[PDB]
Amino acid sequence: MRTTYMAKAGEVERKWYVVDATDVPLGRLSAVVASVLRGKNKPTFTPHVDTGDFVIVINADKVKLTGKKATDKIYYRHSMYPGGLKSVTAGELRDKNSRRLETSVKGMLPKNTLGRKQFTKLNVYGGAEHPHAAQQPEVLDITN
Amino acid sequence: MKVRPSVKPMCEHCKVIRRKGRVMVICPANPKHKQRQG
Amino acid sequence: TKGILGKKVGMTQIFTESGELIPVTVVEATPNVVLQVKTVETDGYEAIQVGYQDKREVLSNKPAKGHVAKANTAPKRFIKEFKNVELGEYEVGKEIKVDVFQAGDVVDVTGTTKGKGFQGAIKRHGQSRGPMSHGSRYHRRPGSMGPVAPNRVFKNKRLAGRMGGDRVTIQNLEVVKVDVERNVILIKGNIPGAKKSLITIKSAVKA
Amino acid sequence: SRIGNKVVVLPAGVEIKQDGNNITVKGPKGELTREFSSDIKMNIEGNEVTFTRPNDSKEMKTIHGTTRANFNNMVVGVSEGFQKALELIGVGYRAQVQGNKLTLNVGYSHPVEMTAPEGVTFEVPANTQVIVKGINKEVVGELAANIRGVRPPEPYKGKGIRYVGEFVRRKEGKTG
Amino acid sequence: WIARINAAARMNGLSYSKLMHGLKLAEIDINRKMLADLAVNDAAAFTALAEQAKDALSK
RNA sequence: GAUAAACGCUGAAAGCAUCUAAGUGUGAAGCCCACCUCAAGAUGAGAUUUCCCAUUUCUUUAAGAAAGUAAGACCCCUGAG
RNA sequence: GCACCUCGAUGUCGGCUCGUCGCAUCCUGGGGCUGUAGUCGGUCCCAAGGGUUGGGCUGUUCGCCCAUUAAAGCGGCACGC
Ligand SMILES: [Zn+2]
Repeated sequence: MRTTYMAKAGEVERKWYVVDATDVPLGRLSAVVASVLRGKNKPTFTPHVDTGDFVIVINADKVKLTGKKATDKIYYRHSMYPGGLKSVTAGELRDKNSRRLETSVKGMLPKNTLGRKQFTKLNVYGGAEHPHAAQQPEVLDITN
Repeated sequence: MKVRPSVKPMCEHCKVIRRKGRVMVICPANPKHKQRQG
Repeated sequence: TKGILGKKVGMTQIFTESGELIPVTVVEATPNVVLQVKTVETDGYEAIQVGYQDKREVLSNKPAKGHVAKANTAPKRFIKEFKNVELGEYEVGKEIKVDVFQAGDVVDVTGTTKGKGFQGAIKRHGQSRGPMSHGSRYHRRPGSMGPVAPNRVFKNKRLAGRMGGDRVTIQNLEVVKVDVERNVILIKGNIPGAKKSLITIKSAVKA
Repeated sequence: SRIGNKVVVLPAGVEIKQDGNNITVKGPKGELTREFSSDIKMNIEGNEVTFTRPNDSKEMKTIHGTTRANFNNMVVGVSEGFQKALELIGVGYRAQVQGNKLTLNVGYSHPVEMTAPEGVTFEVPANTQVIVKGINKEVVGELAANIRGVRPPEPYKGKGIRYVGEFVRRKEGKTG
Repeated sequence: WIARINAAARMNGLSYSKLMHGLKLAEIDINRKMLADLAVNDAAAFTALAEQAKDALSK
C-alpha cells in the first residue's frame, strides 16, 4: 500500500463545453465527446469517481454522413412482441429528432452504472442556441 | 424485360448501357430485346 | 367540434313519419358549463373544460370550489375536455345546450362498458371448445401455450382476466329528435354503457 | 469535349449578371436563373461568351458539355421559345380550351382536365392538334409527356396521342 | 499510470508515447509510478521533463 | 408524404444517341401518417388550474431531532351501475 | 452416410385447441413482353397486408370422388403443441 491519488467524490471540479457539429461525421464527434465524458484528458482519474465534464452539442441538423449512409444505416428496434421489428428509421433522423442520433454516443460508453450517470451530461440541441447560458460554457475546436 | 444473369446483344442496334449497378440492352429495332442483369 | 356529455336512461321504439319501427336510446343533458379555456400560449394546445351535474355542497372540497368559482355555478362532477375545436365563440361560463345537434345526424358515441368479473378464456375471445364426449377431458380449456423451441411463452397469448371496464366508441349513428324542453337526444342503435353513466356525444370525425 | 468548347453566340436582347454562383439571363421574354459549380468560369469579349475551366481531373469533360448545352437552352428559350406539338387520332377525340383548362374526350367516361403552370399556354387550332409553348425545355417536356400519358398509342390501329413525328409500329393482327 | 501520463502529456502538446522515446534518448529513467505522481502534483517539474523530452527528439 | 418493379423530361462524358453522374418527376392492398385503445416507474419520473402559511430542545445551528395542527385523506358502517 | 449426442428409463404418426414465422406467391394489388383485335390467356419482374370451404371412402401420411368459392399455396417451429 503506497501513494496514488484515489480521488474522492467531492473534490473534482467540472466544466461546461460547447462543441459544434457543422459538417463533421458522426464517428469523430462521438469519439471526442465520449472521450471527454469519462474524465479523460485530465490527470486525475479514478475508474470510480465521475471526473467527467459537461458537453453541449449545437447544430445537430448539419452532421455529415460520408458518401452513402444517407439512405442506408437502417437502425432497428424490436419490441418484445411477435412480428415486432420496427426498422422505421434511416438517415431520416437528421431531419426529425436530430437529438436522437443520443444513440451513437450511448453506444460509445460503458454500460455500468457510470455509463448511465455519464450519459446524463450530454445536452444535444438540434438548433443553434443554448438554454444553458447561465452556467458560462466554453468552446472546443476540433482538429481531431 | 428479360431478366437473365448473362446478357448479350441480339441485333445490329443493341446498345449496352449502365444506368445503376446494372447492365441494359435497349433496342429501337424491336421491343423484344430489353435485357437486365439479375 | 360539437360536444355534449350526459347520462343514459334506457331503450325505446319510435315510428318515423313513413311508419317504420326504429330502436331508440335516451340520453339526457342539463345546462352545460364551460370551465376553462386552454391556449397555446399557456398550455401548448387548445381545448375547453366542460362538466355535467350538480353535487351537494357537502360533497366537494375547497380546491374544487375554488376551481369552479370563476364561472359562478355549483360544483360539478364529470369534468372532461374537448379537442380539435376552433375556439372563438366560447366565453368562460357559457351553456352548450341541447340545441347544437338538431341536424348533426352523424355522431360518435363514446361510453364505458359494463363489467363481468373474472370469466373464462372463451367469453373474452370466442375460442371454441373441445369435444364434450367420445372419451375426452378437454371441455373448456384455453389451448396450448405455444411451441417448444423458444423455451418461453410469447406475449399476447390471451388468458383469463376481467371482462369490461374500458371505453369504446361507436361511429356514424343518426339522431332522431332534439327535445330542448325536456333535455333529451334520441339516437338510433346501441350505446355502450351501464345506466346512469357518462356518454360523450360528438360530431363524427369520418364525415 | 467537342460540345464543351463551342461558342455561345448571344443575340440582341441578352443581359447577364453574376451573383456568387448565380448566372441570370434576362431578355425579351424570360428571366431564367440557376446555380453551378465553382469549377466553371465565365467570360467577356462581347456577345460571344465561352467557358474555360481548371482541368486535370479524371472526369474533365462531363460538366463542360452539360453547361454549354444548358446555356444554349437558356439563350434560345429567352430568345425564341419552344414548341412540341401533339395530335389526336382515333376519330371522335377532341381538345377544347376555356382559358387554362384542357378537356380531352379520348374515349373514357370523363372530360379529362389538365391545368397549367405560369409560363406555358395551350394553343388549339382544330379539334385534333394541340401545341405547347413556353420558355424552358424541361417544363414543356414534362407537360407534353403528361399529356401523352393520358392515352398513349396502340400497335393495332394507332389511336391516342403522338408527336408530330413518332414512329408508331403497327402489328396487323387477325380477327381472332 | 499510463492513462494519467497520457493525459498530462497531451496537456503539454506531446503525444502519449513520445515522452518515452524522448526521455530514453535523453537518458532519463523514472518509473511510471513516479511520473504519475509528478504529472498530478508537480506541474512545473513535469513541464521541465516534458521540455527536455522535446529538446532531445528535436534533432 | 417518402418509396419498389416500370415509365419518362432535360443533358453530357462519347460533335450523335442516351431516364443519370450534375438537376428535376409519375409511380402499388406494401413503409410512415390518417381510424380505435393503453400510455410520465418516459428514475430524462413532464404541463396547467385551484387550496393550505409556523411550538419546544439545543444538539451547536446542520438539509438537527421531538410534538399539536391547517388543506386533505384514512380507519368503521349502509350498499351496487 | 457417419455414430459426437440423450440407456439410474426423453411416447408413435394423423386428428382436436391454439397459433407463429419464411417467400421459391394460390387469390386480391402494381408492372414488362407476346405467335396480345375484344372477352380470355402464356411467361417474367416488384410485393408477405389480409384470406385460403364443407362433405363421402380408408387408423393414414398418401390419395380418389361430390358440391362450392376470388382462391381452395409450399415449407420451418423436437416431420409445432
Ligand atoms: Zn437489337
